[PDB]
Amino acid sequence: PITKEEKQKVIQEFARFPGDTGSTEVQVALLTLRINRLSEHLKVHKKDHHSHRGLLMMVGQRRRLLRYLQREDPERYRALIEKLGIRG
Amino acid sequence: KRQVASGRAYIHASYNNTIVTITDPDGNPITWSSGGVIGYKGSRKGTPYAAQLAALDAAKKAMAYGMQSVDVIVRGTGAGREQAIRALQASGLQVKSIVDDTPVPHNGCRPKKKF
Amino acid sequence: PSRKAKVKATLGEFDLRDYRNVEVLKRFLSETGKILPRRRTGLSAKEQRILAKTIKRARILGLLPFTEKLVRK
RNA sequence: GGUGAAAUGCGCAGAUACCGGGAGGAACGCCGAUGGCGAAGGCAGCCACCUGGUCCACCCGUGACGCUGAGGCGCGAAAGCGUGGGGAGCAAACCGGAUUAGAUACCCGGGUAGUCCACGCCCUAAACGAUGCGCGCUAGGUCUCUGGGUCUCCUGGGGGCCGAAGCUAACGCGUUAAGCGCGCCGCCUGGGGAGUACGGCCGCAAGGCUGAAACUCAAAGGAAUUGACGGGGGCCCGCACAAGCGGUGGA
Ligand SMILES: [Mg+2]
Ligand SMILES: [Mg+2]
Ligand SMILES: [Mg+2]
Ligand SMILES: [Mg+2]
Ligand SMILES: [Mg+2]
Ligand SMILES: [Mg+2]
Ligand SMILES: [Mg+2]
Ligand SMILES: [Mg+2]
Ligand SMILES: [Mg+2]
Ligand SMILES: [Mg+2]
Ligand SMILES: [Mg+2]
Ligand SMILES: [Mg+2]
Ligand SMILES: [Mg+2]
Ligand SMILES: [Mg+2]
Ligand SMILES: [Mg+2]
Ligand SMILES: [Mg+2]
Ligand SMILES: [Mg+2]
Ligand SMILES: [Mg+2]
Repeated sequence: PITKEEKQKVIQEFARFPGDTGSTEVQVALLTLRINRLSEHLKVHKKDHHSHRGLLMMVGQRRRLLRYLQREDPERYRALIEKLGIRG
Repeated sequence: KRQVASGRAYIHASYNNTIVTITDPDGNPITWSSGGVIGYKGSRKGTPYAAQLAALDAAKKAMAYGMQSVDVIVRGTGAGREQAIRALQASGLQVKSIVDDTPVPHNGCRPKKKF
Repeated sequence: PSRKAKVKATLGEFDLRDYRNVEVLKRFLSETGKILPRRRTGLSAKEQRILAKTIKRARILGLLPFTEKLVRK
């Protein structure tokens, strides 16, 4: 799955100051990581529809924090959507 | 034929019948008998007085080979199940140990309609 | 009343996950290999959901029997 | 063997019962609980692995980012189709035997589909708490699963039963609301005709979705009450039956 230290990575590699356990960006990330161990886990286990759920409540949950950032600051967005390289 | 001291008693109690095959400490069919061999023809066969009877005519073919001791085994819950068990303590045969070992799935085969 | 004695008091302490503790885990079966009904054992809501996947372990490793036959006793 | 009783059926090419070995398929006994989890269909033998949801604690972080959703997208038991495997046991259709006035059934002995795996379809249901989805407020009592604490008790999240206030046609609901209010959704508008027809839409097909009218009837309904009634039960009595005596029916 994931452990603390790989998490740690994405956290501090992203936080807008040190101990920002969660800003917006942090979370837009953490999911990105989780979605992605999930895209795979599914990309072979095609018959696990059950977890496909959790994926989408996550595909989802991201897309709001997305817009939230599009609204309260569009630069810190431009920077968060290159730094993870999404849309598509 | 041969002679055998210790031998073991198998009892199979259904509903339409009750069957006693008696054997030797391996499990080899010395003499066997059920109610339908006693003279009973249809639903007659399952009576507790038929089970008492098979465990006579089977235990009588078995003293014919000089039977001394028995251990008993029983397969089922059926009409006169223990009526044969008693019918053996009552025939003139040391009843060693008495054991039940009924076929008990751990849920494999879907039984017929008639559950 | 089935008021003999449950097996929770008839022992010092032990672990419910040590599969091969077969001195103890023999007194959690019957005169069949059947895992004793929770009323006989007197185990918690957790406890006999643990002792469940225990004697299902210590069975495959032969130690504890799947079933027996029966002593008329 | 089978049944109310029996025959079709299997056995003197050796059946059943009985011991030892072997293959193969399908499910998972006891723990199994009024118990758990999940959005729903749904899920329990055991092991590991890849994962989803979720609760508790400390209140550390950003700082209203939140709710609901027409259409679109995905999941959706069972049967059903399609190509290919698999087929023990069960078992529509079907083959017989029995019952009955007749039995295309209830009962019995075989039997293909199929249930099983795959991969794509099918996309319905008494899919049911027949209660769409979030938040705020309103006596409590016991029970039960699961968390945290100074664990005689306190306090979170669940599943049940009884009850305040209040609602309700009544039943019953009852801090798991059918109580008191806010948001949004979909849905109803008298019974039959009818889940049909017309049209479009989806599928290979079986069919589904959306979904009327003409005409005809004064109803169709919902809970609830007193009875009557049951091849429903519980409890009493009469020469009602049995235990006994004597007759008719025949002359
Ligand atoms: Mg064998
Ligand atoms: Mg259900
Ligand atoms: Mg804080
Ligand atoms: Mg601040
Ligand atoms: Mg929504
Ligand atoms: Mg199916
Ligand atoms: Mg095939
Ligand atoms: Mg049949
Ligand atoms: Mg098929
Ligand atoms: Mg399939
Ligand atoms: Mg389907
Ligand atoms: Mg329909
Ligand atoms: Mg619903
Ligand atoms: Mg509660
Ligand atoms: Mg009241
Ligand atoms: Mg109540
Ligand atoms: Mg009308
Ligand atoms: Mg009389």
